[PDB]
Amino acid sequence: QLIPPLINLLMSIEPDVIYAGHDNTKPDTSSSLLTSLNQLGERQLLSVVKWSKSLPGFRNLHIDDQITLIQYSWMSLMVFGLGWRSYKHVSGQMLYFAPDLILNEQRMKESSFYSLCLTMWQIPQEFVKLQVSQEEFLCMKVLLLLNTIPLEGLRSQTQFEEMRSSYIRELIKAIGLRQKGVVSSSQRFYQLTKLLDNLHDLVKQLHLYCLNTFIQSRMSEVIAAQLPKILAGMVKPLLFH
Amino acid sequence: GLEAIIRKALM
Ligand SMILES: CC(=O)O[C@]1(C(C)=O)CC[C@H]2[C@@H]3CCC4=CC(=O)CCC4=C3[C@@H](c3ccc(N(C)C)cc3)C[C@@]21C
Repeated sequence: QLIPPLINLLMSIEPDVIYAGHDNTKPDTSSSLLTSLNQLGERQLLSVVKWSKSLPGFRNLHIDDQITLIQYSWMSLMVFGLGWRSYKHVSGQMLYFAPDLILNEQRMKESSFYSLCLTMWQIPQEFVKLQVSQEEFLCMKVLLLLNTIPLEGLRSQTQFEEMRSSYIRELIKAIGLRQKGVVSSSQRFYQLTKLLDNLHDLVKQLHLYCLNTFIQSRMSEVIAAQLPKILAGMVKPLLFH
Repeated sequence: GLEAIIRKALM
């Protein structure tokens, strides 16, 4: 019938359209395309922060926990959002970074980062195969913000665990909206959470690309800074399987 | 300088 209140609340705090400030009425160069993406990334970061403060439970956490979670989640959140837009607007056939920045297959190949494109393109394809709902996407997204904590843990550890548990229950409610039956629901939950778990690996790849693209545009200080985001055993991932 | 930006944005 109706949509659960929390999920409806999630829909209403979804960030509105963010343009890249890209001119499509003129051919792109390797310089302008990368410049457009960085500008979009900066704008999307401020949006992630603004979105997190409207998230029930997030403000209860110590300011230091809030910072940490965003540091360990911005990449995942950005590529997951890209996955959703590409899925909804163009059936996952191309990368919908923004309304004024859509990369089709032929353009991805001509670029100097087709490999990265194929990696990111994995998500929209998965959304198509699973036929993910908006309600499911919204709950999964919050779970990404709460999927990695430091080895020592957080200051508001108990408050965090409770928040994580609430959104897990919400995802189950989202699934229940269409999956009627305990066997089908259980099977759906496994598929969606398996997808969430796989993002831990995929995101390390994106961080490496970012680190390698930096090196190419320009020493041990730079390496050491990003290492914790590409290497295993540095942080504590929260896996469902 | 992301940590700084994230912190200022949160406040
Ligand atoms: C081709 C390439 O190498 O891109 C990257 C690079 C230049 O190394 C590698 C992965 C990229 C990354 C993937 C996810 C993403 C999704 C979007 O809907 C807009 C920006 C966006 C970016 C870009 C982005 C993201 C965030 C930020 N900031 C400032 C937080 C800046 C740029 C540029 C990144 C990092």
